[PDB]
Amino acid sequence: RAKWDTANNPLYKEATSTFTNITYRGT
Amino acid sequence: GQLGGEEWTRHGSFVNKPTRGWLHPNDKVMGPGVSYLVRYMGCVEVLQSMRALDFNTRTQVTREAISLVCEAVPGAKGATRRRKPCSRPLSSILGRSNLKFAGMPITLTVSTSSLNLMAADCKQIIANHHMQSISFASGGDPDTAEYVAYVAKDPVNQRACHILECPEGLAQDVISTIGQAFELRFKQYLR
Repeated sequence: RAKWDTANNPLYKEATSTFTNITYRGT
Repeated sequence: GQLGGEEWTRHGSFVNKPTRGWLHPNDKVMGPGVSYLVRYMGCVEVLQSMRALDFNTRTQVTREAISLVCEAVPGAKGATRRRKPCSRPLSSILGRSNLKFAGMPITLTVSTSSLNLMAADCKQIIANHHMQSISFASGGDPDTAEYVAYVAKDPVNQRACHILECPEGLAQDVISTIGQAFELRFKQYLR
């Protein structure tokens, strides 16, 4: 399936930059 | 019987001087540690990691925390108050949003092998003074630049997203600082 997100509404939707470095996961 | 428990004394400063010819932030991050003004505003318990989460999902779960927190709990300068009362966090992908720790002044402290927050409430030092035990950090200059967040190994849960209010620039600052500080020993083999 291809939407964009898993689900979205006033509480919950993706909108920001969240990351760090190579500590927990090399992404 | 009672044989051993916990000794509550968190004290372990990293001291090593190859040189002190650093710049303002670098001097601290390599020595004592830089400090930014932040406000503990809500916490979301995430039982997942970037390893396990989807590219959008991990961004969504992080923003979720910052979102329902800022749009419900006190501290936020901009809220319309919209909380899904009895429902899932975002897709029950992670643990759950716990809007309990909101309204506590803290200090983002960046260190070579530490990333702990000093409670400006005069309580104590929270988070973990261990770089290898973090996960996410939402910041920079996005839509959410007004509210910052960091996800690390939590003292209570396995991992938690902690949202910081009143960044004043800490968003891009701490992100760049922590990133480039650790980057001093960042290998190209990964990430």
